[PDB]
Amino acid sequence: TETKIESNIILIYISAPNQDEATSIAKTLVDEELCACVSIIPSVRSIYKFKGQVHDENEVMLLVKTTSQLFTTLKEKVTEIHSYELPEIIATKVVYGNENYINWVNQTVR
Amino acid sequence: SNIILIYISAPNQDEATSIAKTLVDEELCACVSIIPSVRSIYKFKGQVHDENEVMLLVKTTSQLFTTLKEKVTEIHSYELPEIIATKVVYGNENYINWVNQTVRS
Amino acid sequence: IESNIILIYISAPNQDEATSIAKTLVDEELCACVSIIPSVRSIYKFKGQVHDENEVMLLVKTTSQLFTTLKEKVTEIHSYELPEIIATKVVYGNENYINWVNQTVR
Ligand SMILES: [Cl-]
Ligand SMILES: [Cl-]
Ligand SMILES: [Cl-]
Repeated sequence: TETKIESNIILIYISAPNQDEATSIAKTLVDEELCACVSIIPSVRSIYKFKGQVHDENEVMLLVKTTSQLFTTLKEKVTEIHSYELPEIIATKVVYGNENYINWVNQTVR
Repeated sequence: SNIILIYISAPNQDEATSIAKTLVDEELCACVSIIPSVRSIYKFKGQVHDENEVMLLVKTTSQLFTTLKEKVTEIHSYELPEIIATKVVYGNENYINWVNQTVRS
Repeated sequence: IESNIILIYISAPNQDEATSIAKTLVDEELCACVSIIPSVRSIYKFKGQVHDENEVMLLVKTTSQLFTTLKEKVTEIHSYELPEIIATKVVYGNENYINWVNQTVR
């Protein structure tokens, strides 16, 4: 059985400097119903150039599941509370999903 | 590119591995990357939870999404599993050809 | 309206090669940043048998315009004969960060 509804689901990558902040950010977004769930990937290394030098720092990655309709409200909350001056908040589109899960995300969020 | 990347969550390493090997063996995907030690945060009956999970990243073709979804729903211990796919917009040609030659049609 | 930023998954056999690949791409300005996930298991079929090997995953952030050049660099330096270089679309992001990626790449 083919899914018979469209997907309005997005998957947002948000980075954080440590597990403590990743978790407090994820619990806030869930509690305030700005997302349905978050998966936190530990122990990630971040490589980037700053003032001409290559850096290698540790980070934690959040994968946040929500609806396209909530992106802007979620983005504003994250930028309000994030310890970084310029955090990484980037959405990808869920093109296919199991129909029951698409419905669950839509019923769970605001 | 007709390639998709599917995120599937599992409650432990044993089930993550048996799911991944079934999908690979039955040619419903070309490969799976298993990320260990992931934390799942979600609200249940009004309370916020923080539980362990293991994440599968499955690489396959858009044409196989539905067949793979049905197989996963058949064998997954969860009543409502998470089977969500994103589109691969670009890839190296040799890899795209390999995925297409590996999977069932 | 959707953004021009992509996120590229690239697999590598160990942490040393993941890191040298990422530093080369960052230093040569083919990407703005890379996130490296350690300790991944790779499951695949080869000659009829299912294998389970260690791998390391790079998530590379860059612009759609750079995909082909970045791809050619990765295929030049990667130890695998057939690496995995697959892009997904960033449909939107925080504006300051989308601007930063676009200003950081060459
Ligand atoms: Cl900062
Ligand atoms: Cl359940
Ligand atoms: Cl090879």
